[PDB]
Order: sequence, then C-alpha cells, then structure tokens
Amino acid sequence: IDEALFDAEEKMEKAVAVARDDLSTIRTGAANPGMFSRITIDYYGAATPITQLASINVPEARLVVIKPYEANQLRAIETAIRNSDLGVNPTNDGALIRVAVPQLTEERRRELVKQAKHKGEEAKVSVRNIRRKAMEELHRIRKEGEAGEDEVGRAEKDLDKTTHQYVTQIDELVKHKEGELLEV
Repeated sequence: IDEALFDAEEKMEKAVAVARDDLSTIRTGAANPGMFSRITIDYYGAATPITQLASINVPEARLVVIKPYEANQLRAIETAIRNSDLGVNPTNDGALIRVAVPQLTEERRRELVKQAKHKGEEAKVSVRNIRRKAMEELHRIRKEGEAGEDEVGRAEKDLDKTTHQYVTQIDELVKHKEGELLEV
C-alpha cells in the first residue's frame, strides 16, 4: 500500500530526471559536451551513446570536437548527429567531427521552445503511465482484501497528489528552459 506509493514515487523522480537531462540538450546559447549525451548508434547490436565511442572536447565556446576512437565509426556517428533534434550539420576531415552551432535565429528559437514543450509532454506521459500501473496495484490490493477500503481510498488520493507534484516539477523545468531560450 505504502510500498506501491514509494515505488511509484521512485519511478516518477527518475522520469523527471530524464526530462531534465533531455531538456539540457536544447542549446540556448553556446556548445556543451552533454548536448550530445543522448545521441546513440547501433554498436554491434547495442544502442550505444556516441560519448563511449568518441572523445568529446570543446575548444571554442561555439565548437565541439568529436574524435571517434575507431575511424570506421565516424560516419555512423556523424549520421546520428545529423538525424538528431539538434538541427545542426557536422563536418569531418576523416578523423575528427567538428560541429559549430548556428548563430541562433528567431525561427530557431520558436522551434527550440516547441521542442522543450514536447519533451515535457513525453515525460508527463511516462509519469502518468507510472500512476496507472500503481493505481492498478491499489485496485488489486482492494480486490484481494489486503487492506481496508478506506486505507486504499486514501492511497488513491495520495497517489494522485504525488503524481501532480512530479508533473508540476516537469512544467517548471519546461518553464525555465523556454525562459532561458527567449532571454539567453
């Protein structure tokens, strides 16, 4: 009963932390080595972040250097960057992947803001799914006679109260991000 809630709560903060990380890849200014922290390729049957397959170094404020450990992996790596939501286009000199963020742009801003809201809604779907699963377990508890109806009643309210707390955290994260990309 309490266990169902603790667990749900635990699963929900993890969802919030995914939102947080996801949102942090949305540039608002200049480069970052974690702008690419979410980018993966198929590496011998496994979804592998490109940060495991390349040194990720920032020389300028605007430039990142991606240096594949395996020259043969460069193109796959490069292709994953281009297919990403980063809306940037990398180059290469055969051994090193250079990527300069565009000067921003007001058209670009609007897209970023839109990306921000979307990533929040994805994170909300996940949080809501966690609620549903936990609610199913409270419905079972009640059916099997494992706790009294009042107790299960209170837990359903607590579950929804908690869910709302994490959805709201997500709203604040999205809120901060749009702020940042309108001023910053």
